[PDB]
Amino acid sequence: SNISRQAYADMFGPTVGDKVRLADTELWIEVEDDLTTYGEEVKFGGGKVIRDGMGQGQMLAADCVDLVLTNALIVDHWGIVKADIGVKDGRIFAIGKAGNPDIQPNVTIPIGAATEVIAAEGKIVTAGGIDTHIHWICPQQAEEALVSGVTTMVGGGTGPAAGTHATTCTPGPWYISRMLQAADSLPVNIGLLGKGNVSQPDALREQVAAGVIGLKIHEDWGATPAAIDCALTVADEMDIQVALHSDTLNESGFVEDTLAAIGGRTIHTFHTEGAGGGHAPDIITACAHPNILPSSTNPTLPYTLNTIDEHLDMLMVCHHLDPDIAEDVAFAESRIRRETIAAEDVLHDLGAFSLTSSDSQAMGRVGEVILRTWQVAHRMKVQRGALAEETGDNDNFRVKRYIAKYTINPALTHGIAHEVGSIEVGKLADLVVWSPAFFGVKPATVIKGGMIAIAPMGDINASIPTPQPVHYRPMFGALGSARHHCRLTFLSQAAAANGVAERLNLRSAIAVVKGCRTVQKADMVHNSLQPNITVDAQTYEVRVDGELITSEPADVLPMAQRYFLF
Amino acid sequence: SNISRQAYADMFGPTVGDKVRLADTELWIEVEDDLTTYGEEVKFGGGKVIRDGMGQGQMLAADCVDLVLTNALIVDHWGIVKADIGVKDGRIFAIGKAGNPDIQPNVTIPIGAATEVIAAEGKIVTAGGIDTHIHWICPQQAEEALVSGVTTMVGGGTGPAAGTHATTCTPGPWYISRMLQAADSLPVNIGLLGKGNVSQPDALREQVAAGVIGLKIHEDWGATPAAIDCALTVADEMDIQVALHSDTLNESGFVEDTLAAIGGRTIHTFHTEGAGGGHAPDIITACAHPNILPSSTNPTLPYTLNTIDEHLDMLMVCHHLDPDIAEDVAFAESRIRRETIAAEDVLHDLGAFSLTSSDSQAMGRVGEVILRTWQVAHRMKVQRGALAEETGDNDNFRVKRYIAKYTINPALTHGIAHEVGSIEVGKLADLVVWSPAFFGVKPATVIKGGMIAIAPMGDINASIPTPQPVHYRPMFGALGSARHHCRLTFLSQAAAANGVAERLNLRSAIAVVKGCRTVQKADMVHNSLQPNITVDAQTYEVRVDGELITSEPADVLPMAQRYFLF
Amino acid sequence: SNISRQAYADMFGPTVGDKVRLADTELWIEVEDDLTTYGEEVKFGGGKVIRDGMGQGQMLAADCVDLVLTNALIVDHWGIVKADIGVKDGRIFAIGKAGNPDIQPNVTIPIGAATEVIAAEGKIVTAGGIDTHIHWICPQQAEEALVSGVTTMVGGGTGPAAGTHATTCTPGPWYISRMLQAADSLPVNIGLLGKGNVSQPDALREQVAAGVIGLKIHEDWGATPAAIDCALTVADEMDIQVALHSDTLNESGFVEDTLAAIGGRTIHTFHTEGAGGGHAPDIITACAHPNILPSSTNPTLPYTLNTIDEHLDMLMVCHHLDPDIAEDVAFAESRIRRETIAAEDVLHDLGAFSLTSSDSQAMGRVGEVILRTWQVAHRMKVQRGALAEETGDNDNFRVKRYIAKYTINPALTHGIAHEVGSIEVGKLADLVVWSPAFFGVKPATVIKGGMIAIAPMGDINASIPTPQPVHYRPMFGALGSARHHCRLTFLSQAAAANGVAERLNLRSAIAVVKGCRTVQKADMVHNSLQPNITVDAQTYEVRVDGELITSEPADVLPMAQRYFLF
Amino acid sequence: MIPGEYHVKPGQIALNTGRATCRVVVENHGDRPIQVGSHYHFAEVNPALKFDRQQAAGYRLNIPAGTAVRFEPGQKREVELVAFAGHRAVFGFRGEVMGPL
Amino acid sequence: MELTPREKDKLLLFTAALVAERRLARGLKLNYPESVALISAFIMEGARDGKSVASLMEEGRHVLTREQVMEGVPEMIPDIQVEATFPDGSKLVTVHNPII
Amino acid sequence: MELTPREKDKLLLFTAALVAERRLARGLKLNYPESVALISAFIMEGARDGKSVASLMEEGRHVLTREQVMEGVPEMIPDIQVEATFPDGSKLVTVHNPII
Ligand code: NI
Ligand code: NI
Ligand code: NI
Ligand code: NI
Ligand code: NI
Ligand code: NI
Repeated sequence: SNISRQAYADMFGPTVGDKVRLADTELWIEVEDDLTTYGEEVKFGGGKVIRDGMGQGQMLAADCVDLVLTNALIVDHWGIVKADIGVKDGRIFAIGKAGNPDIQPNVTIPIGAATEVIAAEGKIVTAGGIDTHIHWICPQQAEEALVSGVTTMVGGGTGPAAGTHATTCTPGPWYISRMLQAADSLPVNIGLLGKGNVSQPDALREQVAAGVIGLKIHEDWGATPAAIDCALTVADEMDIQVALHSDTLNESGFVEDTLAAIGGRTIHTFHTEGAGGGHAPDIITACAHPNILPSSTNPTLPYTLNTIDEHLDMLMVCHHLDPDIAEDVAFAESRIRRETIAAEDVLHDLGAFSLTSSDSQAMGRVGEVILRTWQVAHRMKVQRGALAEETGDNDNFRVKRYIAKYTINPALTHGIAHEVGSIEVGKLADLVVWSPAFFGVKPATVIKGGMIAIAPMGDINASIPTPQPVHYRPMFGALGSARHHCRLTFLSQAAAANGVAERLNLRSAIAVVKGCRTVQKADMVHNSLQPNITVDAQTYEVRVDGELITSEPADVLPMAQRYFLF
Repeated sequence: SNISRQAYADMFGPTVGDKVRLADTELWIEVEDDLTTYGEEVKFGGGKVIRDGMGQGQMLAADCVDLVLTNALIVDHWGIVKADIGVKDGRIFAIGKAGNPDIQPNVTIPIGAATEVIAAEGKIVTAGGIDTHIHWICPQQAEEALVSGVTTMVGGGTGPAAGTHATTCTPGPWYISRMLQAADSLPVNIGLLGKGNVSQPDALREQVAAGVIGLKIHEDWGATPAAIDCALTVADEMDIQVALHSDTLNESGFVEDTLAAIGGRTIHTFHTEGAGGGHAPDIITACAHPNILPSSTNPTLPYTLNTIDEHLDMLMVCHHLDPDIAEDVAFAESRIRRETIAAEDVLHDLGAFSLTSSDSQAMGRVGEVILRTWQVAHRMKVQRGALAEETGDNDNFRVKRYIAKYTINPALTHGIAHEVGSIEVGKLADLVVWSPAFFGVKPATVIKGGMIAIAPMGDINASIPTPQPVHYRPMFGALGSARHHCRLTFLSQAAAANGVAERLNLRSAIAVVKGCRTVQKADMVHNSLQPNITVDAQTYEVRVDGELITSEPADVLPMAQRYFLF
Repeated sequence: SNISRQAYADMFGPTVGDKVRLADTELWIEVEDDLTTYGEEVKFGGGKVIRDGMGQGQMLAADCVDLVLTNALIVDHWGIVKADIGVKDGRIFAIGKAGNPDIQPNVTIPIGAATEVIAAEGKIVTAGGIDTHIHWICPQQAEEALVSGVTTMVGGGTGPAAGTHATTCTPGPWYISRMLQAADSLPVNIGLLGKGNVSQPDALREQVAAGVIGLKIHEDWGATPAAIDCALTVADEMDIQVALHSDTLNESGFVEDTLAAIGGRTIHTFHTEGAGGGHAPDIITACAHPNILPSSTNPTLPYTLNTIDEHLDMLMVCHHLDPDIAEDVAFAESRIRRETIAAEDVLHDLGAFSLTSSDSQAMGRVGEVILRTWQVAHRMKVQRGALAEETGDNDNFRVKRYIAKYTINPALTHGIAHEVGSIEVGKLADLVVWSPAFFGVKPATVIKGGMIAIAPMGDINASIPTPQPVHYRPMFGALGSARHHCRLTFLSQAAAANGVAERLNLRSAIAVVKGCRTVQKADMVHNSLQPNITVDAQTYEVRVDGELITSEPADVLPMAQRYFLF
Repeated sequence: MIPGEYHVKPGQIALNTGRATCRVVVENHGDRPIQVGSHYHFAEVNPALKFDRQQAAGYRLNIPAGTAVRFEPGQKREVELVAFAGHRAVFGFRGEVMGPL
Repeated sequence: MELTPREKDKLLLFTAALVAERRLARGLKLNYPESVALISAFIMEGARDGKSVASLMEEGRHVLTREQVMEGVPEMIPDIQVEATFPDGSKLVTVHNPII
Repeated sequence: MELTPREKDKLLLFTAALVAERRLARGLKLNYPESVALISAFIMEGARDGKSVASLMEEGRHVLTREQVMEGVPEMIPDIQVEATFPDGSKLVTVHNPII
C-alpha cells in the first residue's frame, strides 16, 4: 500500500528529495539518500515497532547496539542522509537500518533487550563541535560550550590570570598537571596547549612530556622568529601541533619574516583575518600557504553594522589604550580593519579559511562558534548566491563546507580526527540532536560518549518533562564516574609513554594525538583553497589574483533575537 | 513534684494521650506510648541535661551512640510512640530512653563524648520514603525526592531518551554499568530496573548479572505473555523483582490472559488503577490476586475536580493523539476513567492497594508521593469516617495503614526491607524530622545513613541559621566521600557475586536484594486485602462483592496552597 | 631618563613613600620599601617585558617559578612592601625581584617558559584569612568564607544538628571520619575540633587519634573544672589546642575558678568579651593571663548604635527566653553588656585581644571576619588617633596589628603557622589579591595552594571576562583533583601516625599540627598586651589599672552600604 | 484549624516518682549571679553558694529536666533535691567524687 | 519560606515573564522565550486565583496574538505546558496552539 | 557588581516578595511563603533606607494582618528574621508575632 509523502514526512521525518530550512536562515538542505526500507522503519512507543519479537530481537548484548537514534536526518561533511545510527561501547557502530534480523529485511543495526532508543524522527543529527581556541579563563565555559553543541575543547590557561586572559597557554609541568586533573570534572573532551615561546627546546619538551597536545606561540610572550623556529622543531620531534598568534607590532619582521621562520612546517594560524591579533595589516596572506591551517575567531563573523564600533572599543579596553593618545589610536586602527573583516566572510565561503573557533572570553564568544558559522553561511548565500560546487536546488554543498569548519577540520588540525570530529564508524559517539527550527542555536539533546550529557529539561516535579521552565540542565553523562567514562582527555605521545595518566590518577578515558605534522591545507575537508592573496599596505584592500574581495555588513541576522531572552 | 500536661508538652513534646493534627489535614494522631521516665528526659542546651557527668557519661565511643534524636514523636507502621532514637555506625541502634547510666535510671541509649544531638522535641520522626516507580529522566529528580522526604529511589532509565521517557528500564550491561557509576553522585539509595521484555532468558540474565535488582515489563517494549513468562522465569532463578505495565491495547489478550501468563508468580503491578497504563478498562482487578503487589502512581491521588481534565489532556500530549481522530479519542477515553480513578482512593483506604509511587516525569510527580498519600488519607477520613480497625478517638490505624504504602511495603516488594523502609534496629538510619505544621509537605531535617543530607537553611552569612531566605540546601551527608559512606547502591545477588562493585569502582556502600520472590499480598503491612473485584466492560463501574466502589472529587485539598509559592 | 612619580604609580602601582586609602575607611598605608630596580619592572602584555629572551628566560621548569604575581603591594604583619611574589610547587618561593637573569640585574624570582603571570600592579596582596571559630552548620559556609578572603577554616560540627548549632564540636570518631571525608569537597583548608567536655581522658584521646586538631570545651556540654582539666591534660599529651566557651551561669564557680582549673596551661578563649558566651560579667579578665590566647567573634565588632538591640533580641531567640520571664530577662541582661562590648574595641586596638573570628551561624557572620576587623581599626583610628607604636604620617603599625588578628595569630594558636597564616617563604601559597577601593570587602582573586580558587567573573559567553553580571564563581583551584592538590586537611600527630589519611582514603594534601602547647600571649604578633584588667560586678565597667576602658557607638561605618546590594 | 496543633490531654505529670528527696537552704554569698541546672551534682556547685554540702551529696535539683534555678547575689532559697539514680557514680563537676556515691 | 527546588525553579519562570511583560508594554513584538514565559506565568497566576484547569486551557489562548509576536513564533509554539498549585494540588495545564 | 553568594541569595528573597506583592495587590489572602517573603523584603528595604533595628522590629508587625492571610498562617509564623546591610553594617532584625 501507499502513503502520501507529506504524511510520511510527518510520521518518520523527511526522505529523499524533501528539503528543510535551517532554523530561521535562508539555507535549505535536501535529503540526498535514505538508508531505510519503506514500511520497515523503526519507531518506539505504545503499539509501535521496537517491541519483543518485532523490531527488537532475541540477541545477547554482544550482538546488538547499546543505543539507536531512529530516523535521524544526518548532516555531516560527507552527506545529508536519512538513517538510523547505532552506538555500541560509547562509539559509533554503524549508520544504516536498525531492527530485528529475525523478521525485518536489510538490518545493519541490530536492536535487542540491551538497546536504549533516542527518537530522532524530524530531528537533524550532527557530530559534536570542536573548539580549538579556548582560553581556560573559567570552568563555566565547558557547560556554556556543551549547551551550544561543542563537545571538544582545545586550549590553554590556568584560570582568570593575566597570562590566560591574553593567551591560550598552560605554562609548565605543574599547571599542566593541575589542569589535566581539573579536566576530569568537565563534561567536554579536553586537550591542553602549552606555552611555546622559548628559544631553549628542552623547556618545550618538558611541557609536551607533562601532557600538552600542542604549543601556542603568542606575541604577548614574544612571537619572534627564534621562538617560532624552536616550537616547530619540537613539534616535528614530538607529533604535536603549533598554534600561532603572530607579531602584530612587526617588531621582529613583517608577515614574510614569520613565514620564513615557519619554513614550510605545519602550523595552525589563529584569527587569520587579524582583528584578534597578528602582523598588521597582512596576516590574512597566510591562507595562500600549503602548510598553514587557518582559523577565524568568531566576533568578526559575519561582518555586521555594529562590528567595527564594538571591536574598536573592545580592543581599546583590553589593551588600556585611551582615545587621546595618537599612537594608541594609530595601533587600534592598524588592527581593526573593515577591509579584512569583510574579506574574511568571502574567504570562508570560498574555502580559503578552514576552521572557525571562539577565542573564549579573550575577543571571542564560547557559546557562539556554531551559531556564527551558520550566520556567515546565510550572509554568503544572500550576497553570493550558489557556490560553484553546488548541485541541485539546495544549499547542501555550502552546508557541508561550513559544518566541516567546526567539526572535522579542527579535529584534523589537532591530531584527534581518529577519535572525534565526525559521525563515522569507530569514532566516539559525541552527537548533537537538533530540532530544525532551532538548528545551530539550541540543541534538543547533547550526547557525550554514548550518554546524554546535557539537555533542555522542564520542571523536575512535573508529571512530564516538557512543562515550564525549560532550561539546560546537566544529565547522567555529566556525573562523576559516568562522566569520566564518557569523556576523553587528550595527551601527547610522550606523556602517554611516560605514564602521566597513572601518575596524576586521571580518571577519564585517555586518547593520544597523532598526525599533527602531516596535515596540510589540502587535507582540510571542503576548505583547501590556496588563493593568490594580497593586502595593500596603504588601503588594506584584500585582493585575490588582483580582484577585490569584499562584502556588505548585515543589519539583521537570523539565529539572533527570535531565540534569545537577552 | 508535678508539672501541668500543657507545660510538659511545650517543653518536651506531646506524651501519652495527647493528640497532634497532621499539617492542615483533618487527621489526628494520638501518642500511644512514651519510653521516657518522667523527670529524666534528656534536653540539650545551656544549663540543660546533656552535659559531662549529667546526661552525658564517661563511656568510650564503642560504648555510646554516635547520634541521639531526643524526645522524638515516632510515626511508623508499628506504632505512634514518644522516644529517644539512638544511631550508631550509620544504623538504628535502639528506640528507647537516652542518657547516662551513671546517674539516670532505665537508660537504653548511652550518650557519651562521642555523641551528637538532634533535638526532636515537638517534632514527628518517620522513616525515609521509598519510591519504586522512578524514570531516571534527569539526575535533578534525586534532590527533588530527597527534599520531599524520600531517601530510596528504585527505577530505570538512561537520561532524557525516548525509552526512559516512557519506561523505567535501564537497557543492557553498558547502560546499567554507567548508571550504577552515576548513582554514587546522588544523595539517595538507588536500585536499578532492567528491560524485562525479551523471550530469550540469557538477555535478561546478563542484565541481572550487570547489576539490576529487578526487570520492568512495559507495553512499549511488548508486554506479551511470552515476554512476561521469560522475565518471571529469570526472576525466580535470580531473586529479583518483576514490575509490570500491562498491555493496555489488549493486543495479545485481555487482563485474564496476562494473569494466566503470570501463573501465580510474584509480580509488582505499577499504576494498578490503569490511568498510567494497563489492560483497559480492567487492570484494577489484579489486586484480588495473592501473588500481586499493587501500587498506584500519584497523579490520580486523590480524585479531584481537575483530575479528568488534566489527565485526558496529559495523555493526549504524551501519545500525540490530536482530538480530531475518533480512534485516538476512543483510546484516550478507554484509559482515563472517572470510575476507576474514584475507586482507587477507596481501594487504598481498604488496604487493597499496598504501595504509592511517583512514575517520575512520565505521568507522575517525583516530589509528591508523600504529600498525595496523606491527601488520600484525609479525603478518605472525610468521606468514609473511621476505619473498622480504628481504636480510640484518633486516626492512628489509618495513619499506620498509609505510611506503610511509601515506606515498608515498597521495601518488602523490592527485597530491601532488611536495610531500609522503617525505623527498626539494625536498619540504615534514613530518617525524616518533621515539624507537625509541615508534616508530609516540608521536612525540618532529612538524614541519610546517620548524616544530615538536606535541610532548610537560611542566609549563609547570617548570625544564626534561621534568617531569610530559607530554602533547601544539600548538607555534609550529600558531599563526596561522606555521601558515599551514607548511601547504598542495591545490587542483585549475581552482580555482587561477580564483583561488579569492584569492577566499576563503585564508591558507595553496597547492599544486596533478597526475598523478592517469597513476598506476597499477605505480607503487605496493613494492606493485605484481596477483594472480589469486578469492572463492568460497558460502564467501567468497579464493584467489590457486587457493591459499587466510588468516591467524590475534592474541590480543595490540604497540603496545597497554604504551603507552596507556586 | 626620568618618569614622574604620578606616571610611575599609574603604570606599576605605588612605590616607596606613596600612600593608599584602604577601601572607604580613614586608614592610609604607606609603601615602606620596594624590592624592584627602577626601569627593570616586569609587566606582561603586548610588546611588554615578560617575553622570550627579555623578562622571560631559557631556564628549565626546575629553575623558574610556576607563578609570579608582578608589582604587588604586599600588606602583611611584617611590612607594607612593593615586590614581585614567586610561587613554586604551590608554595611561596621568594619575595623580591622577578625576571630573566640573562639580561636583567638583581633577579631573585626567575621567570621561564614554565611561568604563569598574575598582574598585581595597583593591587594589594595579603595572606589568606584563618577563621578558627567555625560551626560546620552547612557546607555553603566554605564558599562564603573563601569569597570574603578566608582560606583556612578551623571548627567543628556535623551539619544543622542542635549540637553544632550551639557548639564547634565534631563528636566522636564516626563523625570526625565523615567530616574529614566531606572536607575533601571544600575549597578551603580545614582542621576539626572535637568535643572536649568529658572527665574520662580516653574518650578524648580516641577523638584526637581519629583526626581532631583541637578540643572545644563548651558550657552546653558542661564547662566544669573537671572537664577543662581533663581536656588540657590530653592536649598537653597530644600537641593539640583547647578552645573554651566558659560557664556563663557561674554554676561550677566564677571566672577565677575556671582560671584555677586551667592552671596556667595554654588555651584559646573564644568570644572573650563574653556576649557570645562565658562567665558573666567578667570573662573579659582572661586577657590578663600569659597562657590565654583571646579571640573575639564578629557581631560585637565594632560597637554600633544597632548592636545592643540586635544582640539582646538575637540571644532571646537562640535560647527561647520570652521577654515576660524576669529571670530569663535577668540572664539576657547579664550576657549582653554595653560596657564590655565598648571595651572590646579598645582592647583590640591596644593588642590585648589577639585574634578575630566568626562564630559562623551561631552568633557570628562567616563572610565578615575581615570586613569587621577593618571596621574596628577605622573606628579606633577615628576615636583614639595614632597608636603609640606608629612611626610616620600613616596607619602602617595599626594595619599590621589588625591584619595579624585574622592571619598569623589564629595560625599560631592552632599550630598551623608552619603551613599558613602569612606571606613567607615555604608556606602554602594562599593569597588574596585586592583592588584598593574594595580592600577587605570584595577581592579580585583568591588563590589556594598556587591555583586561583574563586574570583569575580563576568558573562561566560562574553567576548571578554569583565561584562555584566560580574559575580563570584569557583575556578579550577576548586575542581575535583586540582582542589585536592591545592587544599590541606590538618590532622593531629596521633591521627597522622595511625594512618587515618590512608584508612579514610582522604584525597587532599595532609598537614599535621604542632606547637599548640608552647604558644603563649607573648607570641601573638603585635597583640601581646597583658593588661591589669578588672570588671565591676555591679556596673560592669571595665578598667585597666583603674582607668575606664570605653568607646562610643558608630552611627555609620565604611565597608558597608557603598558595596553591598543588600 | 491551626496546622500541626496539639490537643493536650489536661492533667499533671508527676516527676521523679519513688526517688529519695531532701530540702536544703542555699544562699548566694558571691557578688555575681549563679544559675544551677536540673542534673548538676548539687554538692559540687559554685563554692559561693553556702549550704549543707554533706546533706546534698549524691543529689541534684528536683525540677523539670533541662530547667534551672537562679540565685542573684545575696539571694536565699530553700531548694528541693532528688537523689541520683542508675549506678550512682559521680564523675566531673569539681572533681570531688570521681567514682561511686 | 522553606523553598523547595521546584518553587525556586518557578521563580526563574516568573522573572523571565517580568522581562517579557515590560517588553510587550513598550510595544515590542515578542520572541520565542518571551512568549513562552509570558503565557506560562499567566497560567500560574490563574491557578493561584483558583481558576479551573479547563478554564485556563482556554484563557491561555488569549494572552498573545500573531500581531504581538515575531514572524514564525506561533509555529515555534504548538503548545505551552506548565504545572501550578491549584486549590486541589499541583495540576498540568496544556494550552494548545496558544498564538493565532 | 562583584556579587557575593550572600547578595545573590537575597535576590531570590526579593523575587519571592515581588510574587507576593502582586498577589496581595489582586486581593488574595497570602499563604505561608508569600507572607514570609513580603515582610522580610519590607525589612530589607527599611535597612537600605537607614531605619534602626528597633524601629523595624516594630514596623515589621504592621505589614500584614490576619485578614490578609490564609487560615493558620499567623500561627505558622511566630517570628520573621532577616539580616540586611544597615548604614552600620549587617544586622539581624527579628519581628515577633508579625501577623495579628
Ligand atoms: Ni590571539
Ligand atoms: Ni586567544
Ligand atoms: Ni507505566
Ligand atoms: Ni512509568
Ligand atoms: Ni561560644
Ligand atoms: Ni560558637
